[PDB]
Amino acid sequence: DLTQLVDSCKSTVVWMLEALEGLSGQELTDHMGMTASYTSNLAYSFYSHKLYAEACAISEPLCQHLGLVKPGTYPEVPPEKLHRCFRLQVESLKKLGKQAQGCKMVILWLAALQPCSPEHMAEPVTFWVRVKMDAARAGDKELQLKTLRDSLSGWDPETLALLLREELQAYKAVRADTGQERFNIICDLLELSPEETPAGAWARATHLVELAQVLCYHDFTQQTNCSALDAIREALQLLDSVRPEAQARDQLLDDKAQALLWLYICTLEAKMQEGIERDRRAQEEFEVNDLNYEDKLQEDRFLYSNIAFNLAADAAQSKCLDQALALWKELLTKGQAPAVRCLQQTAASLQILAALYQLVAKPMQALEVLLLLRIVSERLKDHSKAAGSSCHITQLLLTLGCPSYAQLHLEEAASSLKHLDQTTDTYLLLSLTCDLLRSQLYWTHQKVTKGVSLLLSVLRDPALQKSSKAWYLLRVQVLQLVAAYLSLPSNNLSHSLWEQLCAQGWQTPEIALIDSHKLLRSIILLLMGSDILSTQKAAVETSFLDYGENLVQKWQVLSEVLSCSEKLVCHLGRLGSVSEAKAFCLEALKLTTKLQIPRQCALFLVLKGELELARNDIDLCQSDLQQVLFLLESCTIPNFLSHSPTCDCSLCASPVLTAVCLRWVLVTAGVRLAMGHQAQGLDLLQVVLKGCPEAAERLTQALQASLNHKTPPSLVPSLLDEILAQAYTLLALEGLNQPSNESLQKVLQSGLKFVAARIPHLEPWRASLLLIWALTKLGTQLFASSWGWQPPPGPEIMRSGEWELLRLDSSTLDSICDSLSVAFRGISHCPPSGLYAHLCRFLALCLGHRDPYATAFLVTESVSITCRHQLLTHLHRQLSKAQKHRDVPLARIQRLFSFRALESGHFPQPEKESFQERLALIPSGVTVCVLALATLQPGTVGNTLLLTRLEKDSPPVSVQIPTGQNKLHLRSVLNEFDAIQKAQKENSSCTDKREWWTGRLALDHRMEVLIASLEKSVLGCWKGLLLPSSEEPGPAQEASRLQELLQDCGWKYPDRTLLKIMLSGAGALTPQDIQALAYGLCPTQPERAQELLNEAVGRLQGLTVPSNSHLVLVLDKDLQKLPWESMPSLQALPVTRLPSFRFLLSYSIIKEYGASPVLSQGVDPRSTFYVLNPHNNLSSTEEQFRANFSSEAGWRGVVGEVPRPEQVQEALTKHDLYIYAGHGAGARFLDGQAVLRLSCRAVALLFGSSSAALAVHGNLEGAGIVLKYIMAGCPLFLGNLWDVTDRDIDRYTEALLQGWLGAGPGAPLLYYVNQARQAPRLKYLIGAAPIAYGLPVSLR
Ligand SMILES: [Zn+2]
Repeated sequence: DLTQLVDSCKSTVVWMLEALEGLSGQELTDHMGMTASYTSNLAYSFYSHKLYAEACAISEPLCQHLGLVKPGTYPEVPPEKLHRCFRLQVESLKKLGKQAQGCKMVILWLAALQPCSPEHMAEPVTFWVRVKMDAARAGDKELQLKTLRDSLSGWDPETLALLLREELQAYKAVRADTGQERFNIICDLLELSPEETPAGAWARATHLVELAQVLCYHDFTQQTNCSALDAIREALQLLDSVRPEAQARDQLLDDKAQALLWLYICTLEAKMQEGIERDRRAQEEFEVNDLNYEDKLQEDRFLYSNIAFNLAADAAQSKCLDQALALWKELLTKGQAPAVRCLQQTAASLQILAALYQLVAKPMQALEVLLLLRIVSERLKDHSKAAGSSCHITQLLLTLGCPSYAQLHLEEAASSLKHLDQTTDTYLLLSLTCDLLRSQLYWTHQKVTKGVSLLLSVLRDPALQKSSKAWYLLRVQVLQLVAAYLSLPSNNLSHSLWEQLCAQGWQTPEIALIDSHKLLRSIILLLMGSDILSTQKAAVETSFLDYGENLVQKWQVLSEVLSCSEKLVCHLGRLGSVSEAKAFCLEALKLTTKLQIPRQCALFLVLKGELELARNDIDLCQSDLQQVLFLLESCTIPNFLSHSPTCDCSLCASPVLTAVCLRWVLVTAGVRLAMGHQAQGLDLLQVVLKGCPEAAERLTQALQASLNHKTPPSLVPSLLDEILAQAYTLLALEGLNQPSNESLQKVLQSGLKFVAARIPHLEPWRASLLLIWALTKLGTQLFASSWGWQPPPGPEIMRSGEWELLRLDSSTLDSICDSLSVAFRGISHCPPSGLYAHLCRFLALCLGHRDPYATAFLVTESVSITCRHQLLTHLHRQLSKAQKHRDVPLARIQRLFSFRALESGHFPQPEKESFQERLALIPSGVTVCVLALATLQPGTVGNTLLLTRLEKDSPPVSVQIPTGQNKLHLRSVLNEFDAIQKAQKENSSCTDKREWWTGRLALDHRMEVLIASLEKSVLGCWKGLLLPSSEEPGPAQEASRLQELLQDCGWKYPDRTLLKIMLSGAGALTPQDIQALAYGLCPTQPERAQELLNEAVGRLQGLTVPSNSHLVLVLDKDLQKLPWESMPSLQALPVTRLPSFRFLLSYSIIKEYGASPVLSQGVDPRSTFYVLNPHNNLSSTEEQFRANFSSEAGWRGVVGEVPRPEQVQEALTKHDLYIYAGHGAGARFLDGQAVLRLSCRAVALLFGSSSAALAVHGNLEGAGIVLKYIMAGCPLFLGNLWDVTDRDIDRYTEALLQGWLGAGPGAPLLYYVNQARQAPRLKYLIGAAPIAYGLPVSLR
């Protein structure tokens, strides 16, 4: 058909070919050129029609003419035309899928292009590599053996070298493993270069560095018998002894520069290999109480390799990099165009150097490299590379805190982006990046409304989820931007935009940051494997595949991993989650030890020293700080103190390492301020006040010289502002303890101007300074007028990351209240644990009974905040897993615990609306009592107690008890309790019966006096608020009559409910209780009020019956130690304690969706797992319980052996009862993290020492394994508050088990808990110890 017609045309074309034949002269060549262009037109049609055969007919004549052209020399009759025509023929051979004749035919293409300058032979080699690759892809090894040298074998040896160089460069662009092919070419290249001619020494040197790149990532030493380091040092020796010509001095540079750069990389890789080898070869009777199990599990295999750093090689290493920058600076900054061979390899190498500088934390010199990269891209006219470099510059400048210089480079990227094609992936990726940069620029310049709009559109772009390593890195930066918006106060953004942001999936900033950290570790695993950081062998070793972009991405990912850890550690430390932060700090320290970077190590040691200070561990804090000094002093009262603001020392020229030094003085002052050395900590803190503005000035001065802008960058950058704010906080805190010194007073105002000028970035520090303002103005008291009540035997034994798989690259009072309102709204979205409690309780005192509902919400909001943060992080992991597998109960729990689930308005209207909804959810028959103490001075224990009683269909009731007036202060009770605990440890050492028993008996009497002191001295008459109410209509009527009469007696705030609760317990109202109540409530006429109360109490007496109900206690960090359950009044009621008020409502949500079989149905006695005597040192315990436990029906367990973790998981998830008799809470068998990941269904009866005890370290909140059990859904948890001896605690276990189990179906556990307290001989030292966490349970 058309092909047959083409055959006829080919016949005419053959006649035309014959016509061109014989014809001689440029005119004949012109006629031949016309025929060639016609053949090109015919080939265009044939190619379009895939008529390879028809094109091949013309190609056959053309190939013959190509062979004829090879005979002798022919002028460039068809420049590019010949290449394009031959390209069609090669494409036709590719269309024929036959590559055997393709490679010989590219030879004819090479033969046709023979007498030309090196730029001309650049296209055939790309095809030559390409026809090689697809044939190699199928597996044609024979064609792989064919390279240019043997194929040609007929060329000028010098020109053959340049052809071989082009093949090597083309092989780097191939996105597959090409180590062996590249190695073959280099060996042929080395053979050609003579070893005696001075010009041959140059060629030998250039070829040697290519071998170093191949050997650095491939083990080919079995063939070349030379290591990477020896070859690279051999190259430098040859380069040193060269005296070049003036024309080629440009090429001497970029050869010496590339050699020095690759000296650094291959010596760095050797150090990393050595570290992994050292690591791989490299790989406790406190059981009485495991409260510190995690602390010991952090290990001590540190602080040794840290001193193995800072050897003189580190500076010697940095000398190589700095000299390479100097040489490349000379070559490029000159006006004249460069004369190098491949400017692309110069551009590619510069990107690797730029990335390495950021890894070693030298960002200023990384900015110089990126400026030169843009210079190369402008000459190369590659618009994609110019935009990429400009985006990196803007990202770098923002981190340094310079929003002014960031904008110009952001706009330069936009202009260069237009020249690109709008359909490629590069355009889409770069457009999204610039919008992300613009969104961050809006956030820094206080334009949040438009910034949120841009970010939302970026998050809603369908292309962001494309599977590639470049997209994964953009996703990481998107998540870090989300945390920036999630850190803002509520007033910045409207309710509509807040809902849209939280609907994406991230609630709190730490959740977003943790998700970013997970993604980065996934990229590392997808790139280099996990041996670099995971420390454990993953039973597989992946390749690295250095194809150019993989090499630069390798160093970029590592830098961002360290950068992410810094933000995560600082933010988690500020909230109060010290334990979680130390895990991130230690993992980052391990990475920096393997890379051997002293600069990054010093920064992370400083942060760890800050964390240890918050836990009141001075010895470890002092150990860390001295390690910093050795690293700092060898790298460059410390010597760096008192430095002029022009110092060019290695520690006086870099902003990163100046911040490390500034934090050192702050942490050093904190240690001295806690050790009693005032006037030295104050003097130290003055230096940080002086230093920070000076440091910013030098960085501002230096940034100008680097970028060569004209004006100073408008406002001074903002990177040391956080340090200056914390320094200003500490100084004002010591002003309270020394109010005599008027000098510290101006600091409080001087600090406030600094913080108020940078709203809304230093908002947490603004809140702290406002709180000190309230306390300074503050100094019963002035809070009295807001409240309605004014005060009138043988010694016994004492018992890290989750990687994810990624797809292939394929009046004074009013002023104080108004001031605190501003501070509360600045931190409520993400409250720190310490500050929030102080603010809420202080505000609650001032509001008093002027607003009962706001008072109840404030007191409720101030307890167990760190648990609330950890629960929200836990829920995100739960919901994310469900989405991975493929949730209504989880969604409602998130809204219950969220911080931003509020409407708009003035304080406190939205909170009262949200609080009223929560009250309506309270189950019937439950009384919720909150006990917390108000601390006026932060850092000390207060003497004022707050009590709130919450019930269904009843307004909240609150009351204040000041204990400083009477003897037996609340601090005295707390001090006495700790004195008993210390004497218990000392008495255990004695080894005689008489002194042991006599001492133990005395301790029991002291505990009895303390418990009775709680009821009489502390609670007084207000113990009635803890007892339940009554259902008879008697009390309500009497309160109705008494309310009017009591108002005329002088009661400021008459409340109907308070009298009703107190009149219900009229049976136990002692006559002394009446006097305390009557005098406080009615100061005007105390005698008259006594008459009415006595008249009313007498009538109600005998006519009251107690009801069946439940009491739940919520206690703060200090009051949770004391045994409230063992008070004389509460020895007849079921009492449990919960972490917070919201936890009670969480059980109701879970209970309705059928997720708690124990609460819904009951406990089946035939589902029990016991762990008895695991460590085999409690013989008397075993013989008292072995026989009883074994004979029971359906009971399984482990005796005398350590259980496996798999056994314990089945017990908690599938069995109903878990009994542990041994040392501690069994944290070793099941740690805290393992408990959190499972759904706990069983009831935990852990009879170990200090199992249900929360450790209070410093001002941080309590921690323990009991919180993990409650957060996993445990119905009830039973444990001990202090240490107990085995023989007595065995009696308690016996009484509780025999009584409860033998009681029959339908028996409540709490009733028999109180019964068993009488079994032990020491009824107040051992009997009071067991407590219950959770909700009451029963048998089926
Ligand atoms: Zn200096």
